[PDB]
Amino acid sequence: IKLDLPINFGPAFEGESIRKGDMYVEMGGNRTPAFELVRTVSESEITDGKIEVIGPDIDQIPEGSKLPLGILVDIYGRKMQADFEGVLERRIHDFINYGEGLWHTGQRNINWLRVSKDAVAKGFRFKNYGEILVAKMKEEFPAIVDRVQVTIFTDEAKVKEYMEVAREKYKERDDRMRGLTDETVDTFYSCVLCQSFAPNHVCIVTPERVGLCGAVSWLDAKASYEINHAGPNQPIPKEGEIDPIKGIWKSVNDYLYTASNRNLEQVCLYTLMENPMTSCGCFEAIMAILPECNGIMITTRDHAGMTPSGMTFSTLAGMIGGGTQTPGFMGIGRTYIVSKKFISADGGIARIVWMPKSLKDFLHDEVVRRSVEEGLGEDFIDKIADETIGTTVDEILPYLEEKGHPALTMDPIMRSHTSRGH
Ligand code: SF4
Ligand SMILES: [S]
Ligand SMILES: [Zn+2]
Repeated sequence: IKLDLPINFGPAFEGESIRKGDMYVEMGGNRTPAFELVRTVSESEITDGKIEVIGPDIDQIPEGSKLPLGILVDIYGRKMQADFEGVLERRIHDFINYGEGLWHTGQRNINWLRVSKDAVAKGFRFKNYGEILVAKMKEEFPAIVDRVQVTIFTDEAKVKEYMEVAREKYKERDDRMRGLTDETVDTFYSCVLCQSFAPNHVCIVTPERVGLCGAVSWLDAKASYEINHAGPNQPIPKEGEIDPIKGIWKSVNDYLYTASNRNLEQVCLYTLMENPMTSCGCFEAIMAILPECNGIMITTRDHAGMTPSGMTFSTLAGMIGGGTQTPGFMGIGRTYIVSKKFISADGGIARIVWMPKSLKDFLHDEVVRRSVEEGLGEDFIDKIADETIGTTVDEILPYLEEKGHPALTMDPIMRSHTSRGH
């Protein structure tokens, strides 16, 4: 339908970024609680086109301030399913990034948004989030979406409340993923949704490796392909298995070559050290090699602090970004860290020597579960250094020594390291 924003809106603005100095509001990114959700609802419980804002609006908050956020998108459609919810929810990301002076990254309840001083000057107000979502949902998913309603929560209480509604739907999606492993499926999925940001980037999504945005599970990719054969996701048959440990299939290599416009020739699903997966612009975390540690550090998009690699998330994002292949450096989704297949060819989670404490917190129970499953002890999470120990190799290494971090005494990871050239 019709969309009449006071701000430009379209593909050309998607890659915009908004510096703190230009920011009018910010919500999410661990600065305030924030979530987004897409729900199948029945038709009698939905008003098509209705957008409400519950809580303070853009003109009722100091400039440069923070706000908690709940984006709730109720969909009704004759053909609509629960299985599809994760597919539409992903699109909230570019839908918003199309608006000039609107910025969004992350997923679920670690999403992050900013609105620019200019967008506000021009007229933007929270209602417009709703208008964009209503228009675009309808436009992109014609066969699936008959009716759309949007609620934008900015009241502290209501976000806390609807967070639970979301948490519940989230857990429910993850349950569908429980049974499925890489060995026990015969199809993987390619994703190219982000080639607007990196023209040659392709994600290869398997049941044990979520998309680097952490918002496209194997099931999501599958659902997407069923929703639209000409869509951003394609099926890749597992065939021509070259290396079971590294994770190289002749057929994955084949579809990767085509999808990356003859740019990438091989990818290894289970290693960081040779033909690793490339990155677009929305990865949640970056893994970087730490040669002196015989290990790997991780830092996250929303973590501003120094890291023992000597650079911050941004500076790291700088090198690994753009669909180029970078041995020793990889962009990943948060929950990948706790996959069984997490860099399994390099010794798995045992290699992680440093992480932001927030990440540890977010993944706590899984880390502990996986720890036990590889005989690293339940106390393994506490042997991984974080910023409260130090940000430099000089600080963290004696800690690793003292705590007896397993990485220190494994095989030289650096021998694993195949250059990208020749
Ligand atoms: S990060 Fe990867 S899986 Fe997620 S939307 Fe992008 S290309 Fe797809
Ligand atoms: S991206
Ligand atoms: Zn992306």
